[PDB]
Amino acid sequence: AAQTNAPWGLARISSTSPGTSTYYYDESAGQGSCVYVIDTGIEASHPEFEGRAQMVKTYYYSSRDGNGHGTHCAGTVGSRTYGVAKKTQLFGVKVLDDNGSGQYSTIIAGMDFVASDKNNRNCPKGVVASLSLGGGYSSSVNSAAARLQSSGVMVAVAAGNNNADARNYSPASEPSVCTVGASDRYDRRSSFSNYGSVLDIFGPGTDILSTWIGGSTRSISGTSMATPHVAGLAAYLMTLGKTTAASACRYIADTANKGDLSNIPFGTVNLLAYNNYQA
Ligand SMILES: [Ca+2]
Ligand SMILES: [O]
Ligand SMILES: [O]
Ligand SMILES: [O]
Ligand SMILES: [O]
Ligand SMILES: [O]
Ligand SMILES: [Te]
Repeated sequence: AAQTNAPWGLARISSTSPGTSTYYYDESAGQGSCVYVIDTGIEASHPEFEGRAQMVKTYYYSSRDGNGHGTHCAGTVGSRTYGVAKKTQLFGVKVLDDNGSGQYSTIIAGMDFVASDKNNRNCPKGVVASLSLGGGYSSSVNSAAARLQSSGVMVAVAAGNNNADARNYSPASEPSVCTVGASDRYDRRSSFSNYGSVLDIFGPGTDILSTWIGGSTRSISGTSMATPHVAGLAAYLMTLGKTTAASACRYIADTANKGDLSNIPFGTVNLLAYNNYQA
């Protein structure tokens, strides 16, 4: 399948070169997979989600996304226009309030919620969780992310936007999950992207167009935007039967575009997420 005039990041993940504008992907499109977006919520009524999104949990007075961030990330996973995996099922877990903030205890509860809740969902092709959030190093946050991964969920987490080593942030620093840095449309490391040995992969993160609340769209930047590209890619590859939740991060690294990014510090992987789709 070909989507013309796609957002640059979608075009990038199906290309061996920067500078193109068509997204190419297998029409299976993540059907039969599930992606949990653990964030500020998802505006499931957005026409871009086509009835494939729903809220499954909140820790606050509403399950509504009163911020937009979670809706944007969900859109990059699985919206019809802005998404990588255009037929996946999207499940929202609101661990962040409408200001984008959340206690680590709530975030941990949300991760253990997903590990159990997947047993209440139909995801025959597999389960992914996208965590576009983080704070300072916490062994308990890392352990929760490790449990979620161990339970059979492909966990993708943001590296963080500190232009620093991700070793000092959580859940970025948990080795067993898929830690995602950000790149721009010219194949530069995004100015704000964290780096370091713990990164597994980069995805598009600067100037990413996606869904927003009030049935709208906008472009924003972050490792938060790179993460759902990788989560969606995992769901897509799992639907194709090419990899599994336990092995998808490694598979994505194996099959990445290699050595093509600039301003990657010595000791950080130079790997850009790539679907290797050939018509
Ligand atoms: Ca890892
Ligand atoms: O974030
Ligand atoms: O962020
Ligand atoms: O972000
Ligand atoms: O973010
Ligand atoms: O982030
Ligand atoms: Te972020």
